[PDB]
Amino acid sequence: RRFLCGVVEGFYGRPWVMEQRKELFRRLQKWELNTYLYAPKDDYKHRMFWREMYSVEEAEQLMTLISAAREYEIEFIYAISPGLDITFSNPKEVSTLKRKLDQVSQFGCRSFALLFDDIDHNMCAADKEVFSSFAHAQVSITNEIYQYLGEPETFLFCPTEYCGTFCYPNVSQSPYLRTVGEKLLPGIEVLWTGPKVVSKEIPVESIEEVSKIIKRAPVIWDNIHANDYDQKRLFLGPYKGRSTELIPRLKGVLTNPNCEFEANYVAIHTLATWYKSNMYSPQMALKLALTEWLQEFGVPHQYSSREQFVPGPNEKPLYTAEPVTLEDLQLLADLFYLPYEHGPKGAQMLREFQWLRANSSVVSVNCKGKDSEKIEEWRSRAAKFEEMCGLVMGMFTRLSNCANRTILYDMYSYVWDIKSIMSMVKSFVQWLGCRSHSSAQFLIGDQEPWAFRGGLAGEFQRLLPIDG
Repeated sequence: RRFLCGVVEGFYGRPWVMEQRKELFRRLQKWELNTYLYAPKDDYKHRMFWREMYSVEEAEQLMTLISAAREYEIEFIYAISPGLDITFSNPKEVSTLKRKLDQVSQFGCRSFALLFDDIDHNMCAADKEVFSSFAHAQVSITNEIYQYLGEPETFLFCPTEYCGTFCYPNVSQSPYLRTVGEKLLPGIEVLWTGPKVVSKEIPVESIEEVSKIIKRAPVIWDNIHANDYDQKRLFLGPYKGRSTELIPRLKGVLTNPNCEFEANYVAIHTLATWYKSNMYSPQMALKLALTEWLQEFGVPHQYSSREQFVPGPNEKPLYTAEPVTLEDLQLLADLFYLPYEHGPKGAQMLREFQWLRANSSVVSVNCKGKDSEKIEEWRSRAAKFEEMCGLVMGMFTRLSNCANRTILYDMYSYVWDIKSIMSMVKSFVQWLGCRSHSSAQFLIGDQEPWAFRGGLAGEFQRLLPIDG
């Protein structure tokens, strides 16, 4: 039995380059994965201008990538998304699609996919006179393409209603999915993403409900680590929340990685472990992933003596950089954990800070003669919070000195922002702790840099509704 496991390059943003993709292939082979799907959202010749043909230089790029994929025995799937403006009743459109796919095949590509995600539900007047339904036209054109291509072993189709939230009135009773299942040829595999676009968890019953319609096992398009619906968020947590009992009931798992190329080591490693387990413990998987990931940070750059000055007792020490530790990586993971939850350490820090803020007025000003136990407890908790903030700042400082700065420079902004905000919060906590003998306003320097926050974004965020 064959099974699909791999990655889908289908995020919005600056697309990855050839070197990154080759390194990705090497990692995929190391981790015993087998599938790469190429459907970048911002490739003009993929979605927006699919009708155009590739040039000689683009042809060389594609041929090099496909040959590299063949070297590492990783299946390469090329996708097309003509749903933006294709007319189904015009033979010229079908011929153009056939010619495009033939140009792709000429390079040596083997597997092809057609996507109709994120388009409208309407058709032109011409198609109304031919097809009874939108699904009818989609299925007819997909079947024609599949027959033309020679019935390859692998072929992927994404229904417009790729999630339950987009099915009306429900998954079981949707006429679109019923028509698809009735009229789609048996040789095509169907993509699905779960109850929601970003599914927090996937119960088996929903997958069975989908199977009862599509008459085949689906292929999971998991956006558990996608970050193109709010690009301020980075996700480094392990693959979590999907039950392994789905493995016999699925044709394959394909993961959407983070837009930043070097931030997807942990997610892909955890996915590989998750699949390999049952041909599972999210905490153990994360621990193993970080243990393996630490090896690629190497050592911090150090002065190389490979006649050198050596200081004495009265001379300033030479600058030295500490190595990056496992604890730093764990803390970094907890700071950027999951789309629907934080890590244990980040959540605990947030709760502790909220508690400290809540009871600041208990002992802040002129608290002599009050309960000493409250004063000591508040001071101790504040000190522990200070230690946590110092740990975060030290993590950033140590990561800054890594010799292999490629890892950091692809995620520099997020870590720098989180360490800056931790520093600001530490200053705020100190000012709260000094109220009884200092009446000065909370200030960093002589002013309030936090008032500006993130400019317009932050000022608009400040006005959004909250639970409290």
